[PDB]
Amino acid sequence: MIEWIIRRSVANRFLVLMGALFLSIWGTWTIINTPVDALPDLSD
Amino acid sequence: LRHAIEAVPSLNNPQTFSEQKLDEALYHGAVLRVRPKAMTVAVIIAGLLPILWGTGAGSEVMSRIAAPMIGGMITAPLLSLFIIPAAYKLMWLHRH
Amino acid sequence: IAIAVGAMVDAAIVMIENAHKRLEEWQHQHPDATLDNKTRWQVITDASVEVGPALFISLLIITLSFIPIFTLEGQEGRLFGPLAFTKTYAMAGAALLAIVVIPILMGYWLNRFLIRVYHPLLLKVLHWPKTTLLVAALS
Repeated sequence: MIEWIIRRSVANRFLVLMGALFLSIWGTWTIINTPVDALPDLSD
Repeated sequence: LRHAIEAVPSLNNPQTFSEQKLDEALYHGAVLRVRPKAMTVAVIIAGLLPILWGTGAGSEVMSRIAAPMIGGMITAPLLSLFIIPAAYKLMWLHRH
Repeated sequence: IAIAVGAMVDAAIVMIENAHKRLEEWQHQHPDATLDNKTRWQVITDASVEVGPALFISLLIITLSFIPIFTLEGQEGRLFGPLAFTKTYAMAGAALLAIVVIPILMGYWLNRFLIRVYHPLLLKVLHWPKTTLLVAALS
């Protein structure tokens, strides 16, 4: 299953390239605007 | 160690027995791991090592959670390169 | 995420490496001064043949053998919960990316003195291999 899926993406080649490019910037945007706190509120 | 006894040296084993031929199929599946292995353990311990030094706010809970992995990632590799092999060379003999 | 980075690189390299010795055989079986963009296209996409599933399912392992942690109830659960989440998202990320981009990125772009200290003790482990398994249980 895994091997066949490798050939799919390799075929995609370019279209995937800009997919991980635009997702990289989008991802860079989320982190810039992400809230922050010491720990994850653990109060009952 | 499986595809080593699944390549061309795996044409001699299934048909007849040859200790010094299955030993060669293991000695190559041993130098072929040397490169990927030694670096896998490296980058896993290297990228895990900074959080083992508990200085700063929060380091306390991260060092407690990295030491088991870091310390557990020295006996896991070191030993598995001798226990896994010398155990597969023993199971392959049972079914045979 | 801190622990996630330790494996996200283990996804790329273990694949890249199995492609480094695959380009060290086609170079030994064929000439040397002749290679095209397609001739280099086949040798690296053939390292995705063996270790391909080996890592996607192993990084699927790292993530799932960890799931049982989410069953932490209350204070403890709210704590290491988000740590498991981010650790899992980032693993399924560098795993689902190591099967879509990592192969392409590596195609678009003293090992001696450690091998000599290992195999003296490796051929030694093949001495009554049931003796080293006796030493193991003692560990």
